[PDB]
Amino acid sequence: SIIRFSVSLQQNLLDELDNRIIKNGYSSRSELVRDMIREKLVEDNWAEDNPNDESKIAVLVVIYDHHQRELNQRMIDIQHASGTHVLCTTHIHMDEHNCLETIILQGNSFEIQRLQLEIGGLRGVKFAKLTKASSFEYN
Amino acid sequence: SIIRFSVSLQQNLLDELDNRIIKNGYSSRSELVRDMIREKLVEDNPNDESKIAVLVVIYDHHQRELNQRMIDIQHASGTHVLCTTHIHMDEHNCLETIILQGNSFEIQRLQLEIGGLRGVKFAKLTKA
Amino acid sequence: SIIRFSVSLQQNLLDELDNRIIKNGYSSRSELVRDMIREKLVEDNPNDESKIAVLVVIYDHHQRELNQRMIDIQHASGTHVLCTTHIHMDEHNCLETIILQGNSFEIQRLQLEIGGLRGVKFAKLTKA
Amino acid sequence: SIIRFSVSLQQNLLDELDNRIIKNGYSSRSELVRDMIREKLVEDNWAEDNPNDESKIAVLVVIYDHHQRELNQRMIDIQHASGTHVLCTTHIHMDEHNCLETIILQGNSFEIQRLQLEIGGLRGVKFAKLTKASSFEYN
Ligand SMILES: [Cl-]
Ligand SMILES: [Cl-]
Ligand code: NI
Ligand code: NI
Ligand code: NI
Ligand code: NI
Repeated sequence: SIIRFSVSLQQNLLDELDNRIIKNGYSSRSELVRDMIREKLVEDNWAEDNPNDESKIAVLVVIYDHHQRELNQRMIDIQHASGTHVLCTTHIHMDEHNCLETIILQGNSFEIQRLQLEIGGLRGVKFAKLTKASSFEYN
Repeated sequence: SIIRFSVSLQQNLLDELDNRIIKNGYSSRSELVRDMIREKLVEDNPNDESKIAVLVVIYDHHQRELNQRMIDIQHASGTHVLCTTHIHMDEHNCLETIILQGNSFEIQRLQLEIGGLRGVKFAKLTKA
Repeated sequence: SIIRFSVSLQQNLLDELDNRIIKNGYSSRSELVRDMIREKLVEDNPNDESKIAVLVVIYDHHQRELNQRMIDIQHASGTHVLCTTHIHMDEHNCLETIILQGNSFEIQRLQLEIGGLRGVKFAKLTKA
Repeated sequence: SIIRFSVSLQQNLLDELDNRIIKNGYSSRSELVRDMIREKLVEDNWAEDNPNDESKIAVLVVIYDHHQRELNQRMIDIQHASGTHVLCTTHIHMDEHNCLETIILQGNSFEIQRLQLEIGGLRGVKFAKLTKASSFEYN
């Protein structure tokens, strides 16, 4: 695949850019810009997704209080009502108060995003972030 | 302004960039990429504090030695891996979630070196 | 000999026992179960040493509060859970693998209390 | 489901039995015998499995030296040649020398058993045990 093209820009914007490359550990600006583009294309793709398309994949990362009783069940009822399909979940303890969970999800972009918003709103949930992928990155 | 530079991008994703240019009404790549850079700079210390993170990896399951090189890099980075889980997304792809511990330098190194592997189609970090 | 006692067993599995009796040529349940007991006694310290183990659980995914009660029992047992992974085997079942640490008393307690839950269809321990 | 029937036995064999119940933490003999039966029926069922039946599920637990270079690849090539389908794998470090892996497998009983035997034969593999399930336990 890999093809190389050229880009222009405001040498003013470019000092914002070239400082990110430093404090972020990039070898080149070409490398930071690549990543920024890939992200934007993934977001645009999810923005404009149909609902017969239940084929997107994402990972939901949740940190929550695992002595918060019945939180697990609340989380399951929500997932079950959201329309998404959980392919896999992994759970670890981060400490006596906190558990971290990875939930691998299939569905359409808006069921998945909803699931995230509903789960983040639950008492005991301290963190709920979505990793999105699009077909072009891997098909 | 005027400052020209190079960017590499896989055919699939350049197509992707290019249809987005046609859809959304842009007059060039350079113009759309410029707006992407600007948006992502109004969206995007590293330190020695130890954090837990999740690295999500999509990779070609038929790519020989890929797992071995991910394991090598994971020793190279300085992060401690707590758990890895792999599933098949389809005949050509596996998705893996890596739950790990480290400081910001180890972790950022991890995401970047794993990301740059041939066969790795996607490497995205979440830090908590 | 002569010593009679009771055993409970789900309809599915008693059928299972009963066809096995017809297939394999046995004259009664009692006779086949007797051979099973004898074989499993020529096949099958507990101590305070900490071991790593894997508990594999199949359970009904629509059974409300089941996960919560497994989590409660896991605090009840004394074992430390290192990782849990769940997948769907089908619309009615989930399979979970629990990787845990404990002494023989905590672990054995764990397998037994989780096993006895309604909704749990299978609970099998591997100790390493 | 749960139905209760009665069984007879040699009161000599029965002292072997009643001592297991003690040093194993069973509440009753009915409880130990239940488990023994379920196991035996699972083994008999796997013994007499067809090959068009690629629907059995099992969990393979492997402990191995994760500084043993290329062991992972050997393990993947074997799984790929065995005919089985890996639904999910989870890996943790048990120490600097050892990793524990859980591999959730679908296939027929003899592909799965073979995979186990081939993997246990690899240098660096220190433990490779199969948990088997049968349909009657959960369908
Ligand atoms: Cl589901
Ligand atoms: Cl496979
Ligand atoms: Ni469901
Ligand atoms: Ni290591
Ligand atoms: Ni706890
Ligand atoms: Ni494969």
